Amino acid sequence: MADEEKLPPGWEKRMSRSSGRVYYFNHITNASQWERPSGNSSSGGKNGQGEPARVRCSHLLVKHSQSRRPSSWRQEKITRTKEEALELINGYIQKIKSGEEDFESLASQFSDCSSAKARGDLGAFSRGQMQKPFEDASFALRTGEMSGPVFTDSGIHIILRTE
Repeated sequence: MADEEKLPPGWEKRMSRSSGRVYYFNHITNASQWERPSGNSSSGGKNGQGEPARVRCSHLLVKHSQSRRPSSWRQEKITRTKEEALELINGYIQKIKSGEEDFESLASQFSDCSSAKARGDLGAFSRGQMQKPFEDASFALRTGEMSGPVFTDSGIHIILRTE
């Protein structure tokens, strides 16, 4: 996930190494699209959307004592706790959104969840994915703002958002 495709279920992105309008592929209707996965809003592209009912609202997950198991991907040990949990995030919180750090490295060298080795926990949805209190993040900024510590039924995540 968040490594191969970058769209909802049914439509896949190929990019195609050649200009001339971007096309799409389907399956549920054996029909080839040639416009955009429209249905709820104008996601993807770049910007311009009054009713953003679907975005790449991500949420990094830094393993810690406030998780299912305080185990480091490399260190193999995480004695630290909330004392370095919310802090560890603040260390990057003011750098990634500073156009001086693409959203991926931290996930491919820290994240524990899927984002760990999937360049992204989930990515984008159509309306809802999980934790209701989690969705209350993306729709509260202007892209590339990072929601920061949202505080949910897990510990401490970060909604970077890339759409």
